[PDB]
Amino acid sequence: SGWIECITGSMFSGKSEELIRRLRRGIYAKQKVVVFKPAIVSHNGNAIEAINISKASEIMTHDLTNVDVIGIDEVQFFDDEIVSIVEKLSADGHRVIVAGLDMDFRGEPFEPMPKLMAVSEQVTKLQAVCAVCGSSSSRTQRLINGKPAKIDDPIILVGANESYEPRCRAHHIVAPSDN
Amino acid sequence: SGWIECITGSMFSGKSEELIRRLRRGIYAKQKVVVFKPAIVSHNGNAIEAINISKASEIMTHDLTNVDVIGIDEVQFFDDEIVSIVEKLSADGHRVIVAGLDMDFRGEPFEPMPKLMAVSEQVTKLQAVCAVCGSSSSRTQRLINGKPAKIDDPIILVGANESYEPRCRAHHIVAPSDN
Amino acid sequence: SGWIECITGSMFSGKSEELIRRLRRGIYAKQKVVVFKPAIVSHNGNAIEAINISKASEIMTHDLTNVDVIGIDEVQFFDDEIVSIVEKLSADGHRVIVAGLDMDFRGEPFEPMPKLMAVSEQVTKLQAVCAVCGSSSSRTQRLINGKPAKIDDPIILVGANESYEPRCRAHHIVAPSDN
Amino acid sequence: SGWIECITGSMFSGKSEELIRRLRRGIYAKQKVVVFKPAIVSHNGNAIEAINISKASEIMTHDLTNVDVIGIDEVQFFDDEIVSIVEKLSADGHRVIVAGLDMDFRGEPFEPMPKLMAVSEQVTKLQAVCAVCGSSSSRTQRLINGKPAKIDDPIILVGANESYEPRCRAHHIVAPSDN
Ligand SMILES: [Cl-]
Ligand SMILES: [Cl-]
Ligand SMILES: [Cl-]
Ligand SMILES: [Cl-]
Ligand SMILES: [Cl-]
Ligand SMILES: [Cl-]
Ligand SMILES: [Cl-]
Ligand SMILES: [Cl-]
Ligand SMILES: [Zn+2]
Ligand SMILES: [Zn+2]
Ligand SMILES: [Zn+2]
Ligand SMILES: [Zn+2]
Repeated sequence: SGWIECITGSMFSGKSEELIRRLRRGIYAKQKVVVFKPAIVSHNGNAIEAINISKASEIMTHDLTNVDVIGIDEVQFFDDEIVSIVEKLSADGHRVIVAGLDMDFRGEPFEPMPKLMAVSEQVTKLQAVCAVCGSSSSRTQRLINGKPAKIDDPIILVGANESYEPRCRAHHIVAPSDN
Repeated sequence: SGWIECITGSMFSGKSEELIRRLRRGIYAKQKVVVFKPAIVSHNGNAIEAINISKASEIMTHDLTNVDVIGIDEVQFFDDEIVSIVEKLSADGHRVIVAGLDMDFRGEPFEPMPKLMAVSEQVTKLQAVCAVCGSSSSRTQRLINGKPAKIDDPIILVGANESYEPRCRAHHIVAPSDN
Repeated sequence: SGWIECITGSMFSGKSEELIRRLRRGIYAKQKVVVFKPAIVSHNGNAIEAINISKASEIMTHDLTNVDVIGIDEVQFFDDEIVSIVEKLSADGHRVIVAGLDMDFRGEPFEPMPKLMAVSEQVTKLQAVCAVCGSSSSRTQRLINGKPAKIDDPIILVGANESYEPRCRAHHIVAPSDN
Repeated sequence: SGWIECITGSMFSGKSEELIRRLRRGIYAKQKVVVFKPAIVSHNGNAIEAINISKASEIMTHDLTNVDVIGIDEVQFFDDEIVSIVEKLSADGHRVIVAGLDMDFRGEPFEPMPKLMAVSEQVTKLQAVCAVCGSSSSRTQRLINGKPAKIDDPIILVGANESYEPRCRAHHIVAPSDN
């Protein structure tokens, strides 16, 4: 009765809008729907309940016994703990829809999406349009000073000129570490 | 260089939201994007130009020489004429995205989506959630007086109690003609 | 309980192999499966029954009361009659899988695939690889004397040097009529 | 120029047949194609070169400079080492198609498919048909003595009555460990 759907892809691939589109179908069928998003839409009075959380554990603190469809956006902000949470919810008969990043800016697998992709019934990898060539993009390009971020530049970075854009694998560049 | 993408499915399957999601990817790649819709969204100053039209012929009256991506929503409101228009635009190097109904309320193929599906590079049939059983829906149920519309009830209907909801083929009912 | 799945695309896109792959899943689940193909695979003793036919009408002459899954390959060799046949079979609780051409060599919609795409629950447009550039192909290129067939060359053609290959829309060429 | 396509799903979902179908499209476009499979199809004289291997490292020992398309079947028989091998081949301009199991019989993510799904441009999760209910399956059911394998039963098992069949999550059962 319950299953998991996984939506992934780079930044700017429309993951969040796709998650919302599928939750909206829940509303037209008069189902109860909620979405969880990291802390740090209605039709005929029935509405998507949105819920900000700091930790994946907060999900089970909510009463979900009457909820048909559970969304979870930006899953890369959580741990592999969210994997067992999502399996349990799907075994308790919920439709569960998770969205988040497949890779980080370096092109490295972004926990916990690998495992979610492996255990989910459905997987949809969305692609954006490369800011360079206009072909299908697959990667998130991080720029620091109009230049390709380095493999070892940290994610917390104070006062830096920082931008993100989608790129194809060919146009994606991770600059080498310094020494 | 140009191609066609077709988005179809019943009412309430999210066709319009999916068309917008794909056009938004155009904006993040700094492409120029427009959408046409029947008469009767920005990021960094670059915006989807929306354009209401009465007739498919109006499309060619617009200057489209710098437009990367052309959307066309609710194509069932137009004729098979839109087929050659969309082939020409795709041959002139545009990415073209059409959305509309696959079938009418009777379950009959809704012109001009059949031909567009046949000539398009990509086809995506979206499914909603059946208002009866909660399975994947495929059809638009028309109700008149809380009852299934008849195969021959007209679409223009004055003063009637009229509703639409998505249903699976099993729960979709077209009532017989009277005599 | 019954539905339709449509598999389409150009020649050489693997439609026939995809139809067989999906019918084989029927066998591993111990379902009874048949495939119809135009006239003019087992596992643990349970086998796909293959059936050659001249006319779509022959389908209803077969006893199908115990058949879970009905395949129909090369549907372009049949008429729009096959549309109501496939709707009836799906309404009688069968899973029905149709494969055939979306367009002919001219790029024109190939009856009866448009209507089938419109009324089917699922649609899968397969793409081959362009014999010229190696990108995703969408069209069937007909060659006569190492040259692009003409829009009006007939399909019955005696003694001619005739070849077919998949191409992208850009590399697909229909030569003009003579006068 | 190069990319990765990932084909996954349970046993009996047709992963191997889908991998072959996509490699065959390479042949019709006159591309050179090879497939690697664990040790322990032609058209107009141009043929898929099949190659049995014990170790993922053997792949780089082969001369691949003229190969357009590289297949790799049953990737669960290899290590995460195959991840960097597949990224390198895709960065050297090859189309790479990997197939293998998403989960093991226990429902646990099957290395190295998680990471491959995360770094691949395309992901296709195929589904079989549940041997119990006939709905879409997602899991591989292991049976020992007509009974559900236990979470801790090993995979090497001498003289046991052992069968596998695809099941939906609901009908999939992992029996508890003994003590
Ligand atoms: Cl990132
Ligand atoms: Cl999607
Ligand atoms: Cl309608
Ligand atoms: Cl989509
Ligand atoms: Cl043809
Ligand atoms: Cl497919
Ligand atoms: Cl296994
Ligand atoms: Cl596929
Ligand atoms: Zn690019
Ligand atoms: Zn229903
Ligand atoms: Zn081409
Ligand atoms: Zn089942």
